[PDB]
Order: sequence, then structure tokens, then C-alpha cells
Amino acid sequence: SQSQGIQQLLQAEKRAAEKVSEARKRKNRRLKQAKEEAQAEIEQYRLQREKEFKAKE
Amino acid sequence: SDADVQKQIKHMMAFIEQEANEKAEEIDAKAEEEFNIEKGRLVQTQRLKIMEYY
Amino acid sequence: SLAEIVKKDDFVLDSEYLVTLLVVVPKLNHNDWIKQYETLAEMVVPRSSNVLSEDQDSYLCNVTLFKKAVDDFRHKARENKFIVRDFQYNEEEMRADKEEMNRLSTDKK
Repeated sequence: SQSQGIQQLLQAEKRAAEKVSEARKRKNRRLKQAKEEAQAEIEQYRLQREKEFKAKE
Repeated sequence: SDADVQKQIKHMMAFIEQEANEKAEEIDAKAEEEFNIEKGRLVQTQRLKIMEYY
Repeated sequence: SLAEIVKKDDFVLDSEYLVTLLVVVPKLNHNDWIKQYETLAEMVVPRSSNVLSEDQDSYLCNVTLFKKAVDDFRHKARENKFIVRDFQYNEEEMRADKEEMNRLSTDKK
């Protein structure tokens, strides 16, 4: 039956879709990570500027 | 004929999986670019506003 | 019209690396085409041919294959006098033909 060849086509495409989808999930996770790491660094900058401002005060 | 066609495609179909893995590695390269772009845009915009406040 | 014969189960579509082609062959030449069509390009699986129907002159089959094969396949099909008709399950068009067939035959009466 044609299912012999058709399942080999579909197997390669399903494997392909899984690899691409896993990378797309990582891309979304990295975008969220950028917000989280930016939020940490701006607060660390504020805390340093605060310590300097208190010393000048 | 048929057995040689099956052996030939069983070899060649691996290049489709390889190019899909390269497409996944390009999506991960876009992940690394967009991480640095988003972090840069956020940090520099707010760092300047924080500096102007103090 | 393909609306007489086409159904989704005969097709491989909706995919990044996969395609369906459709080709017509004369009924005497079909006995050669059954093997010769798999030679027209690389990246074609064995038994990729699903027949849709025969008629008094010819057969039409779907061919299932990877995206790299298709332009070599279609050009070598034309070279070997095989006739391309890539109706890739156009559900909107088969429904439109069915609607106008029922409508026009009723409205004329």
C-alpha cells in the first residue's frame, strides 16, 4: 500500500515541525528572559545611583 | 527497481531533517538577537530616565 | 472539473517540506507511467502515486513528494508528454462548482 512511502514523507515533516516548534518555544522564552534580566539590571542601577545620591546628600 | 528507490530515498530524506535542524538553529539565532535587542531597548531607555531623575 | 472525484484522504498538504502534484496520462501509457513517474525527480518516495480516477482516454493520479522535487518533476513530466493539473484539494472551488451546478440547473427550470 502507498502508506509505506506516505508515512516516510509525514515522518520527516513531523520531525521537522517538532525541531522548528522547539526553537520557536525557546525564542518566546528568551524574549521573556530579556524582560526579567532588564528589570533586574535597571533596579541595580537605581540602587547604585541611590547610594551615590545619599552620599552626596 | 523498487528496493533501490527505497534505499535511495531513505538516504536522501535525511537532508530534509538536516535543513529543518538548520531552520531550528536559525530560530535560536533570532532568539539570541531578540534577547539582546529587547534587553538593550529596556535597560538603556530606563537607565537614561533613572539618570535624569537623580 | 475535479469536483467529481477529489477527496482530502488522497492528498499530502498543509506542510513545510511536502507537496502533492497531479498528472494525467493516456490509458495505454499509464502502464509505463506507473514506474517512469518516480524517475522524474529526486526526493520522491516509492509508491507516492494515489489514483483519483480513470476514463475512456486516461488516468489522473496524485503524486506525494518533498518540495525540492516538484519543478524537476513537472519539467521532466512535460518532456515525457505527461500532463500537469495541480488541483491541490481546492475545497472552495469544488463547492462553488457543486453550488452552481445545482443552482443553474434549478434556475433554468
